[PDB]
Amino acid sequence: DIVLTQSPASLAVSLGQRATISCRASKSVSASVYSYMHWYQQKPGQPPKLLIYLASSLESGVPARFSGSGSGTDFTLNIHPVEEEDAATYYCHHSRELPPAFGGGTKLEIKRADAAPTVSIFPPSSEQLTSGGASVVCFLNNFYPKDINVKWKIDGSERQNGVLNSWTDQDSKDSTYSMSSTLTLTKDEYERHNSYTCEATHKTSTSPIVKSFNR
Amino acid sequence: QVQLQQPGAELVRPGASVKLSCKASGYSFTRFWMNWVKQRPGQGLEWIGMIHPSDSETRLNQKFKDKATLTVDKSSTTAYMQLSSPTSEDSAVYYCARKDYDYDAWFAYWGQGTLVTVSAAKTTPPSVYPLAPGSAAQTNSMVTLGCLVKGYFPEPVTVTWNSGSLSSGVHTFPAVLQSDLYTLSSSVTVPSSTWPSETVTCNVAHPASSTKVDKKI
Repeated sequence: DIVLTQSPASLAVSLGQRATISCRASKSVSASVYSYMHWYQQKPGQPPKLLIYLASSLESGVPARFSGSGSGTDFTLNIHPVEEEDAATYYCHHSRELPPAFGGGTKLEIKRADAAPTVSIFPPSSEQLTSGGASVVCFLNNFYPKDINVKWKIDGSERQNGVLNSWTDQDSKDSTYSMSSTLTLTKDEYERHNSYTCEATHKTSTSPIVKSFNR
Repeated sequence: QVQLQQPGAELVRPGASVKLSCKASGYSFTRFWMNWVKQRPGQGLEWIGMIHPSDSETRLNQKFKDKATLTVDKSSTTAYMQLSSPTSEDSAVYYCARKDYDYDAWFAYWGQGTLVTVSAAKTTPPSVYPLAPGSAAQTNSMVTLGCLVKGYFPEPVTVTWNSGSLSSGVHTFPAVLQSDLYTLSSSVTVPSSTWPSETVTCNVAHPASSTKVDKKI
């Protein structure tokens, strides 16, 4: 059939600039001067939505900053100017042949200045200690870029076991990143230790940010 | 208003068989064709199969051939898709779309989505615990609170603050698989004036187990 390959796989464009994403088809989808293509935008946790049909046309209700062009086997998607709400995963679809297929996908992100994370660590609840478990959870919010590291230190000793890290997608309005780290340990390990330290290593800080508490 | 409804999520063991429902409304069910789309996180979107509801004629992908079976109910205006022997690669979010034909055919409307997780584990109701700092150095004018949801299968789980009263400064973190059980956390950032005056509660609802847990912070 017709295989669609989009390049690149991920793109970061600053606000006010232009974002160009190409959809390359293995075979020509153009039939009778009218090419077969559809551009889809999909946000995380939502179904995709149509944007550009026939590669030359904008759908009613879709803002005018979204546009596309190209003929034959090479199509492009041009978004200018780029806005904070434009961050999402983009797709392309060919109706020319059967079976119809979808593109490999491209994730557009907003580029801006770097930001330092806000580190807050929460001791385990008394309800969890009743069941016999304990979880020391540490929150890191509003940091850019997404490259960051979290180090757990109990009583001055680093413990990498029992750590659950979860990263989010880029915030629409803030264009920042957020993550958490959960250190799970038994109540016996909770009563036999006092100091619980959460450290954050980010490109905006030469030294790790220390946020801790005492039992 | 044309709308396509689907169940929230479905749990299945490897080698079993499930039947997914796609309910069409707002337009005649027999005048359009029903298509199915597979989305695995990080893989992107994939095409499954398309069925003509009038004659129940099916067109399936070679990858999904003999894996999927399509059938429709014209009296209930609802389309069905049967999946046989799902594997670990078959765990994904499934969609049903109405294909709108004007010359080139696009997809105008989509379903709510269904997350089918392939595992041998049994549904575990969530255990929700509040997270409060209990101490601080008074170095910040903002008060951050959190909520921990652990020991639940399968995903996802809806977590709101004060039954959705706070739509700002809230962050819902995705689940993490540990020891066959999913775990997520949540956070909310309110100013130092809101914390003593307003009560912050954690509203958690698990769609798979149909359970709701409320914990005050």
